[PDB]
Amino acid sequence: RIGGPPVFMQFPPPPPKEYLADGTPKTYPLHQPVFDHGYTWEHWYMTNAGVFHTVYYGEFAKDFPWRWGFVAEKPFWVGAPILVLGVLCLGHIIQTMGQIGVRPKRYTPEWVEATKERERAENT
Amino acid sequence: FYILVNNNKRIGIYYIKLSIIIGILGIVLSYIIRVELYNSGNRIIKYDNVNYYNMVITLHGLLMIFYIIMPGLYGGIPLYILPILSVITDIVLPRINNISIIIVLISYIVVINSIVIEYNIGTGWTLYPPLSIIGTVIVNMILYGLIIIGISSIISAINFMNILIVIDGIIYVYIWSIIITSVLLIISLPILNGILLMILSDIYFNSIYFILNGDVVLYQHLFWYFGHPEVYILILPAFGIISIILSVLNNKIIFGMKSMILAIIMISILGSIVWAHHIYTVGLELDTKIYFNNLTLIISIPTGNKIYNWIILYIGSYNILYNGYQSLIFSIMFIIIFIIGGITGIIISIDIIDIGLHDTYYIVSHFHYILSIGAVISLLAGILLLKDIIGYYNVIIKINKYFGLLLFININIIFTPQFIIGFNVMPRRILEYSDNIIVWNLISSIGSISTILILLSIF
Amino acid sequence: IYEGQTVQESELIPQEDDWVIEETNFCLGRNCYVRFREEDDLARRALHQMDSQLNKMHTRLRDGTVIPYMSFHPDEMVDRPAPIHTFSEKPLLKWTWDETYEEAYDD
Amino acid sequence: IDPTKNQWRWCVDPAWYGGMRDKANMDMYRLMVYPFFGYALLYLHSRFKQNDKYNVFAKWR
Amino acid sequence: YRHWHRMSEDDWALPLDSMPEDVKTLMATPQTERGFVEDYWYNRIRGEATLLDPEALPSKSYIALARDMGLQIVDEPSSHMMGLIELYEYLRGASFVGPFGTIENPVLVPAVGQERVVACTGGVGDEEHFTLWFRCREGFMYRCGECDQIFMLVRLYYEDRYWTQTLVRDTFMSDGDMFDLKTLERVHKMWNKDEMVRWEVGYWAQDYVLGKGVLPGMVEEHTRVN
Amino acid sequence: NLEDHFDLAEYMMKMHNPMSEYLYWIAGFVSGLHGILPLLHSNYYFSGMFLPRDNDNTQLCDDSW
Amino acid sequence: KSYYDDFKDRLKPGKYTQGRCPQSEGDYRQESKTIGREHLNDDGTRSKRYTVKEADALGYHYHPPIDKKGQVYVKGPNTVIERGQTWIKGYELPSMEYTYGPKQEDIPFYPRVKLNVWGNYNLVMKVEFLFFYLPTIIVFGICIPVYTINFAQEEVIYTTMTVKVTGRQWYWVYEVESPT
Amino acid sequence: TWTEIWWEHDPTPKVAQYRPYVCTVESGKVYWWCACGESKTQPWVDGHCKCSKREGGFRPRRWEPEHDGVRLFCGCKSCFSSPTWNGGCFTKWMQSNPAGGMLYCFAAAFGFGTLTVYRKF
Amino acid sequence: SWSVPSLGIKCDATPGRLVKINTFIQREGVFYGQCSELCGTLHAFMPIVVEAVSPEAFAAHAKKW
Ligand SMILES: CCCCCCCCCCCCCCCCCC(=O)OC[C@H](COP(=O)([O-])OCC(O)COP(=O)([O-])OC[C@@H](COC(=O)CCCCCCCCCCCCCCCCC)OC(=O)CCCCCCCCCCCCCCCCC)OC(=O)CCCCCCCCCCCCCCCCC
Ligand code: HEA
Ligand code: HEA
Ligand code: CUA
Ligand SMILES: [O-][O-]
Ligand SMILES: [Cu+2]
Ligand SMILES: [K+]
Ligand SMILES: [Mg+2]
Ligand SMILES: [Zn+2]
Ligand SMILES: [Zn+2]
Ligand SMILES: [Zn+2]
Repeated sequence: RIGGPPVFMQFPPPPPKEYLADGTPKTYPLHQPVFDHGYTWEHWYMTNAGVFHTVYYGEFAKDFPWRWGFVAEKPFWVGAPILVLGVLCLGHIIQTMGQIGVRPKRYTPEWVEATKERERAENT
Repeated sequence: FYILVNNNKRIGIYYIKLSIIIGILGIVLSYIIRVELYNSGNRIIKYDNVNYYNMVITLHGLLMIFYIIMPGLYGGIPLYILPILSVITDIVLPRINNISIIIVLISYIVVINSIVIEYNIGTGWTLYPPLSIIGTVIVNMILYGLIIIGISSIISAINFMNILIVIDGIIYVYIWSIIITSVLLIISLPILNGILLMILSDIYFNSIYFILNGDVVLYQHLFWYFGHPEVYILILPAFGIISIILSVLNNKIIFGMKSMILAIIMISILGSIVWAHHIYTVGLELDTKIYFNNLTLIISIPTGNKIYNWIILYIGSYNILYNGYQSLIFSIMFIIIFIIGGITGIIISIDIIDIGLHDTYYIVSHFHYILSIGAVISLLAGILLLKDIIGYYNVIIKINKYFGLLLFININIIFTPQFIIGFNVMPRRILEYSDNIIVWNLISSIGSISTILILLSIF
Repeated sequence: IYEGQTVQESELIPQEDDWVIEETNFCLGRNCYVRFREEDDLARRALHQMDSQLNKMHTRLRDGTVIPYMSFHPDEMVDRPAPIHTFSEKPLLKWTWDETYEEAYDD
Repeated sequence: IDPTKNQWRWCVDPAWYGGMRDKANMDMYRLMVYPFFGYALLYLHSRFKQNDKYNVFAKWR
Repeated sequence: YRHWHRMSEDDWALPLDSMPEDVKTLMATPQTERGFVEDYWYNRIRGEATLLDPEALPSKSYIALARDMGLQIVDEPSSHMMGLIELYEYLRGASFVGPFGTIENPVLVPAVGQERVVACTGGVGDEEHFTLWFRCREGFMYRCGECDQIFMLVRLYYEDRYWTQTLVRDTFMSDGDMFDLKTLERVHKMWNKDEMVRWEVGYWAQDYVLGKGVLPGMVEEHTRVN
Repeated sequence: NLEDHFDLAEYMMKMHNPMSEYLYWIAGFVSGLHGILPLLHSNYYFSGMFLPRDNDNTQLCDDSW
Repeated sequence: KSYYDDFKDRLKPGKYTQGRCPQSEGDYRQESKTIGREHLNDDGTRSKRYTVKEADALGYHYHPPIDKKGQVYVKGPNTVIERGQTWIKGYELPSMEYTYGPKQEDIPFYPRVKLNVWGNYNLVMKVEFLFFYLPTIIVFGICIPVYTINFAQEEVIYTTMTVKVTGRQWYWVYEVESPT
Repeated sequence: TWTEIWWEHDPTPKVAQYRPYVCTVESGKVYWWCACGESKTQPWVDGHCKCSKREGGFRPRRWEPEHDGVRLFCGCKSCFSSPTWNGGCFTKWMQSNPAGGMLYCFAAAFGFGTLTVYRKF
Repeated sequence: SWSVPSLGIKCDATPGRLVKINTFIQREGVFYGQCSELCGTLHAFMPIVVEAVSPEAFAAHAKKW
């Protein structure tokens, strides 16, 4: 349809490049940090690249913060079991901080015996 | 611009973003519940403020269902890929798509504002009268939120139905999943609106439908006539995602595509006629109970066919491909988890078994395994599959075996013990309980704190 | 059900006794996060992203034809991340039939 | 009548086919944002006060 | 096409008020320099001038007659382009079905850009497979990984422009002898006399050549109120 | 334009201002506070304490603390 | 080998947190004054004037792209005539090392293989039948038990005593016949 | 049995061992696995077997561990997860000695039956 | 909702419906239950205690109380 929204248009050329006064190319913000740590592992994974192709995807330690570089360096079945227990222990610790020294009377031996008497009478 | 944008893909991102935000409030409420239930006594809620707990459980349920999982699986992933799957330039109704997300946000603000300003009382997310109609103004505010949410849901359903008129390719299984959910919404929402209006009439217009000589059981019929179709409006989009992920990642064409599609249609029709399995203990007639029990058990047939068709998709796939991707793990975990939830659903479907297990934490664990585990994981798996297309970053999820393992283990620590206390028995919607149920409640509570900690490791 | 294309024995007969199955690698290569140069501005980083699309890649066979990146669904056919306007030219789903008309041929 | 002189149909969104008139309507409603915030904030204060939520501390002092 | 909406009134003819008022320059403008409205009225004025002169039609060749009416004599180059244009337009709102593609005769995928998304469904019957989508970029002979169906991209590109009916007419049509205004006047007097106008377009056109307002009733015709 | 090809181009090209991310996280944090702050306020309103002491609604031993 | 060392040089560690100096040291919020960059800020992001305040979709800076002849600029293909034939050479994407960084060597081999399809139509049809009717059998196996237990609850019994139970907020009232 | 009775156009390996080879492997190092069973540096290609000489369709199988550790490797040369072991070595052995296979399977099932019955009962 | 798990009873106490439930206790004891329908603030604080005694004992109790 003459004068309608074009099906295809070519991109205009990009705006002029900016140099610094000394000739250094002007750099712009980039959120791709080079984290500082001693880990240098490189993990590669065969990945689906459609139906008939694959791609060898690599993860580099320097692309990740220290915490992940440390964890991802160890064997999974060395870390995983320790982490599982640790998280569970921490949860219990957190839930015990608010009840330190709490001693309800219904958990004393005297109350425990009285319930046994009630159960005997009621054949519970 | 930000709020003015009509781009269907941008709006899809907004839906996911808002679901995570509102989700933070949802998870916080869940932590309050589990903390309280850690032992017997009062832990974080005073005995004089027990009304707050009733409000916490009510808002938890409502927010997670209508403001988090539904906006995420029926608004987020659908608005981003459906027009692409349909090889169409954009969504049929651009302006309607914009207002729908704005409506969801505005209804969320109303709800949370009502927490802050109104007296905090609760009546469950099922808003049973007469309790719902003898409450304070916070109930009125919640009703406004639901009605407003209903407007967004119906207009979004209209939007997806119009794709049939413009689709330029083949209706894939996922597209069929959304269309049928849209049909379920168009047929169920108008009934919900009517019963909600009657709740308002009794709250605000001196109506007498829910006082003596008026049957309160009437509400439960009309509510659950929408209620159960809602649980399938929340699961069917998840099924559609699972089909795409398994076929794509395993490089295998969907097996029994037409049976998958006809299974989704069947689940919808059946799901529209089985609502009274939520009303087994009211005292319905013997023949009604037998009809509903019979038809409820039938839903397993079409649901079972889909499960087995998924299994053969993963079977036989090439070994060279790395299988530790988070999206693939979540998709597989869904099959393993959904079977647990569904089987327990069949158990509760037997009404005589249900007499013992109604209003107990067995029901909780049942719908958590499907929603809190299955639906959440399906939404995560779908977003993860579209990470390159969506383009988000600054998270460590795509390849994180620790996150998947820890999540699976700890989520089961929360809800598996809730099946046990269902035969103990521990009623639902309670905060205090007998001292002999502490062990299992404590174990589940330890599971809840742990799951939250694992949510921090993704960043 | 689909079980592949049908093969006649005549089509399995080689023209040489040394013919074997071509060993061409269909792994596209080693990849990672797309790495932008700091010097590049927003426009030039857009060009960089457009040049890293896996769905624009292919494998060339011994006879010069190329097998492209293919997907079951069109979701994998748009640029990653998805641009604002994707399918300006309507994607064409090609159907095959045995019907023909004389106008298409010449003697 | 010349087909190539109507490109504003797709170059400009329909909501702003009216030029300054349509831009003015949007701008006028934009001016009402903060007045709305004050009005809405007042309603929250009204409910908060009527529920005696300001006397939380004075109640027990 | 089925995807087009209803014919406009303009699709049949244009109002005489859209005739350019500088007819003298209009009839001397080269075709490449005439816009859509100018080209419409150049062809209509010149075409109707020859058609409304019966005594000269039998001695006029089809080559000359077609030129006067503005019709392009067809040839293999222009036919190819026009055909591929109409095939592109048809595929905008129609299905894409045809014979199985081979190296000798690849599936032809028309496009304006350098790429078009295409799906292969395989052969007929049991040879049909699930949709395999691929991006068809120019300069490569694509082969489906499943059925070995050969595809190829055809680009409607000519000299920094895509193919349009206007482009085809400009590139291949050649302007003939310059239109003579004497013919316009001669035919005008033939069908327009004594307050009877049987060539309205030639009455308006002659008026403009005269300077606008010269012929009887034309000042009243050009005087509007809003 | 090349800058307009991608939706949310600044974020996708990794040039966005970090404040946008901070606001998103802050918004989520505020949403979470809507469950905790009214809990504290309501507890004090009906009891006089912001949070209870575990099992302070039950009989406690003399040495309980 | 370590592939990261190949493109270590390209990745120079950063100096500023989030890649920007304090606004005081350099005002990245202002529009750039560089010619041809009026639509960009100093840091390279699009300016609010270009995208919001004077967005072209709202009628600002009206400039129709299409020309009089209904044409727009289109870049042609790379044509190479040869062997009595006009050929088009397709544009090949740059090496993935340039765009991603890793050196494209020692790539693992993933051969071409046609789709992994399930065969033996007769066998497959029987499995699909079982995928549907094995659950159907189980449901039928529960149906009879369900009817019986439902009938059992709703059985007319010769009850000899009645206890009336009323539920109130929040206690249970019980009414029982008193011995005569 | 795909190579034995179904398809005669894929290379057929020789069984080096009906038991996996235990080897210590290091992350960031590439290993080459013998797919013909005739290498004298099992489980690796020795430079003189069919795989090394690219003879008869045999090629070395590239493999790389994600983490350091001890990994099991296929000796039967037919495991589905080759080069890694998943139990196919035992399965292929049962095909070659079906009487022995029954003995082991009965013994394994006998133990499993006793333990599960003893605990549940 | 009147729930006594040991007696296999869970009947909703709905206004307007007087639901009939038949039971036959086989052993003596005390069977504890709780309200099973969210009923307001103290839904968790209205338990259901039923004690089954011998018929001779029940008659004496009823005669005195
Ligand atoms: C479940 C959780 C875990 C999930 C784990 C799994 C996740 C899997 C992955 C999921 C991925 C989903 C898809 C992601 C797609 C992302 C696309 C994207 O980035 O779009 C670009 C989009 C915008 O980028 P852009 O294109 O550059 O936008 C430029 C702007 O439009 C224009 O720039 P501008 O600078 O001109 O912007 C205007 C700016 C101007 O801003 C400024 O000037 C800011 C100045 C500083 C203010 C800072 C806050 C101050 C707060 C003070 C509080 C004081 C309290 C005092 C208390 C005293 C008590 C005594 O803003 C405004 O003017 C309006 C701001 C409104 C929004 C913020 C509202 C905050 C809360 C307000 C609450 C109010 C309550 C009132 C109650 C009243 C009751 C009466 O990005 C964002 O908006 C940020 C997204 C960041 C996250 C992306 C996802 C990453 C992956 C997930 C990470 C995990 C997240 C977990 C949830 C959060 C947990 C907390
Ligand atoms: C998406 C969420 C979801 C899903 C999918 C389901 C699915 C099912 N639910 Fe639902 N359900 C809820 C969410 C969900 N439910 C919620 C949230 C509540 C409580 C609301 C409230 O009370 O407040 C609830 C409550 C609920 C009850 C009420 C119990 C009570 O109130 O005491 C019952 C009982 O009939 C029930 C039954 C079922 C059944 C029979 C299915 C079926 O869909 C399950 C089908 C799946 C399978 C059966 C497994 C897969 C199939 C096979 C493996 C084939 C082989 C199996 C067989 C042959 C049996 N559900
Ligand atoms: C889909 C809805 C949903 C979800 C996710 C959850 C999640 C959880 N729920 Fe759920 N819950 C309900 C819906 C949901 N719940 C409903 C409807 C009720 C009944 C209401 C009533 O009784 O009135 C209920 C009741 C309920 C109770 C009963 C309180 C009572 O009435 O006595 C308890 C505590 O035992 C509980 C705990 C939890 C926990 C610990 C989690 C989770 O925290 C477990 C851990 C999992 C996560 C923390 C991940 C969740 C993440 C997301 C949801 C965001 C996903 C977003 C994207 C992927 C973009 N829930
Ligand atoms: Cu009464 Cu609950
Ligand atoms: O609800 O099932
Ligand atoms: Cu239900
Ligand atoms: K408690
Ligand atoms: Mg109930
Ligand atoms: Zn094909
Ligand atoms: Zn070898
Ligand atoms: Zn082996």
